[PDB]
Amino acid sequence: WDLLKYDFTEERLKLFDRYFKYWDQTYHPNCVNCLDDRCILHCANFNVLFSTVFPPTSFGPLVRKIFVDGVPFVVSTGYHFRELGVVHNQDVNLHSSRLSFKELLVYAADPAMHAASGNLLLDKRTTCFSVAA
Amino acid sequence: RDAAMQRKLEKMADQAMTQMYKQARSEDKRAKVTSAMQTMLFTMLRKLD
Amino acid sequence: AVGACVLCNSQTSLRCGACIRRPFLCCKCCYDHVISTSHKLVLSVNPYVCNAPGCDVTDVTQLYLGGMSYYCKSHKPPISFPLCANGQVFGLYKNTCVGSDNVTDFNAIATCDWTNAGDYILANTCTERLKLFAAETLKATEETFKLSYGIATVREVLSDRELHLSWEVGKPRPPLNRNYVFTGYRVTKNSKVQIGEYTFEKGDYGDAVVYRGTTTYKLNVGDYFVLTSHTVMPLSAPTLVPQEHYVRITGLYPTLNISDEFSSNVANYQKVGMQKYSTLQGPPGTGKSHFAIGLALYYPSARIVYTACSHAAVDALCEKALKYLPIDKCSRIIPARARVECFDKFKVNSTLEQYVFCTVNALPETTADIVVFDEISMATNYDLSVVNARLRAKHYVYIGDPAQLPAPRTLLTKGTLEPEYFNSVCRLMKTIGPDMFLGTCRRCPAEIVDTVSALVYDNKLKAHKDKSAQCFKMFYKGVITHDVSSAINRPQIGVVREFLTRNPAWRKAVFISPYNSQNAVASKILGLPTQTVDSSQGSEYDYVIFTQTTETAHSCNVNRFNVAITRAKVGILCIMSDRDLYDKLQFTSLEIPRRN
Ligand SMILES: [Zn+2]
Ligand SMILES: [Zn+2]
Ligand SMILES: [Zn+2]
Ligand SMILES: [Zn+2]
Repeated sequence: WDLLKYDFTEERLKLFDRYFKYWDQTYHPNCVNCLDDRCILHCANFNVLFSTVFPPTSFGPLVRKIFVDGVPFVVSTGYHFRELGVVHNQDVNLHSSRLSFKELLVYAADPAMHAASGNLLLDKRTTCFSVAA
Repeated sequence: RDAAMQRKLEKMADQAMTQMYKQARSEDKRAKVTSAMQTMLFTMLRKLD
Repeated sequence: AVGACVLCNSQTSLRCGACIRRPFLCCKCCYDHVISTSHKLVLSVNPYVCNAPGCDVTDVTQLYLGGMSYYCKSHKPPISFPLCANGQVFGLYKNTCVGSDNVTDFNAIATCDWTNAGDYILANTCTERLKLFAAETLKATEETFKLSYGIATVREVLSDRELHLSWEVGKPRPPLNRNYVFTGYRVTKNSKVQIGEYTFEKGDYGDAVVYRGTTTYKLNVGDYFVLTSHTVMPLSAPTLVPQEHYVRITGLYPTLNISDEFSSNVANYQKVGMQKYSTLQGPPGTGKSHFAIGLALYYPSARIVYTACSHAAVDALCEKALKYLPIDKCSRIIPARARVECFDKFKVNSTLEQYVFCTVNALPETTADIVVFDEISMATNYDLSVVNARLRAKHYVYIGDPAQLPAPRTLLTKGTLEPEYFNSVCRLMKTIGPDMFLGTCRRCPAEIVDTVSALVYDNKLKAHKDKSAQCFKMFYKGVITHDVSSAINRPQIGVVREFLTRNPAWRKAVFISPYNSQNAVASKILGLPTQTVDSSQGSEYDYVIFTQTTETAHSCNVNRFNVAITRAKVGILCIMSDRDLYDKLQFTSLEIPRRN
């Protein structure tokens, strides 16, 4: 798999058809479209199953390059859950002027900048997925 | 009354004054942490592009 | 939000919010501000309002300090005292607050409207903090006035240079001027994007006008045009540094002798090395920007800043400057916005070179040894204060001549500004003189330098080449045949119907005239381009046909007449019912019905 691909929706639908054809209830690969909470559980279960196939680097925050007062940033605009598929933020604005306290907080708290401005790391003391030092 | 009610005037003036001093301190440290956050963001950004 | 009183400078956190800019007043000062004028709204770090719901009473004089908040007379707690008492409003630092009685000029500036001359008169002759406050208030007021304007939708984009722009409905259209720069807005449907900044100009006719833009991103028919804006920023640096004379060169390391043509200027460079700051008067065409480049070469081991106001001004400073000077240069002013193409030489942001040609409004954080400022006929106290706030050099020199035209200042409708009350630099350079005069002019003809010396000047500047063909054919002005409220002196042009053939070597002459309408109506039936002196402060012309207008003082201004003659090389003519102006100007007087 290429490093940049992160959608992975039709693959889930095709696996669902290949292995569970005659299951008699709808299945939304992206739980954003679910109805009530019971459909959320029903679809998150299959997502838990299928997400053990795809590469592990393609999970976590989705970042993108935004500008404020002529300065390029790197902030996150969504996620890619192992259970709830892909989620996109609704209120995102490129080209800003100034940031007030609220936005300063939500930008300083993201791991996007911290990880994008750090050295790669390969920790062999563990087996969990490392990210950056 | 002129011996006690004015002491109540004094206590209320003093508590309002102290509260508004502490509020001034709140807004001051507010501006300070704001400056700190933004300088940290800028210096972190200047290492990636 | 604690600060020093704008009158007595005792620590305070009091402001009267009804005043537009909200300055720091002491307890006494704020009391005087609230009992006398209409600012019946006072605020400390917390607002002073009846905190009762439904009771929105405003003035503090009808408030009473309650348990924790301030309440009105009605919803008052039984145990409460007022907030206006013994001449001090209830706030911080009650006992160390000193106040004074200078509340007079304070109310004068806090209650003025800037629509008259006398307001600007007082704003120029008040105390330092009062002067900065007046500057701030008038800048905020002109910002709100410009924002009181509106939009301008495009009818047709003829070209990148010719534009058909109609303005808002039921709205006073902004005149064809260079100062009002227009930002463009084109909505997808959905997302209105800023399409850049654009400048306009009166065309050769109507309604298609000439215009220039910062971008090749061309316009469209649905775009709408509004003038750009911002917010007025506070200032803390004073207007002018005090004078400091020095008995010896204060670190100023000169050159040996390199271009001895600047010997008449080294006698002034030594003086600039002898003091902290000074002023220089360079008439149009005199040793102006040559003086400064000679100062640059003579002291080549010191960081120097050059500054102006307009992009045309900083470019007229930039021209001959790249000649006498190694390059090895820097003059970086505008990173993202010059409506007209500005500097195109080297980088945007490194402060690389020791000489920099910039503008006051766009000066970055730089340090130097002197900042030589031209065009002091157009700067205000605000530009002086931001010069002092942006540059902290070892020397300063204000170059310029007050006999030129002032700032627009559209709000002035009752009266006119004398340059002595234009700004502080002009006040000093006309009360004590520029204390450093440079002579003489060399470009203009001598017949418009010695004959024009008799007017606002004192017969001290000179030039050469008196010949030829400089005659004033005084026509008797006819009735005002105006279409727009601006007068059309077509009878005055009645002296020019028989002029296109009798002038053999004069076909590329220039029709100049004060009124924009008088330039336009001439441009209808034209034979040569038109350019009013407002578009020219950095332009030279060989021939010129100055056309005057009605007997009003708007036409008989010695300042504009001066600045309108000094843009010629060979000849110029005066066509005016002049009763006394031709007595100080000694050429041959001609009459219109006679061709000699
Ligand atoms: Zn579902
Ligand atoms: Zn006020
Ligand atoms: Zn005071
Ligand atoms: Zn009330």
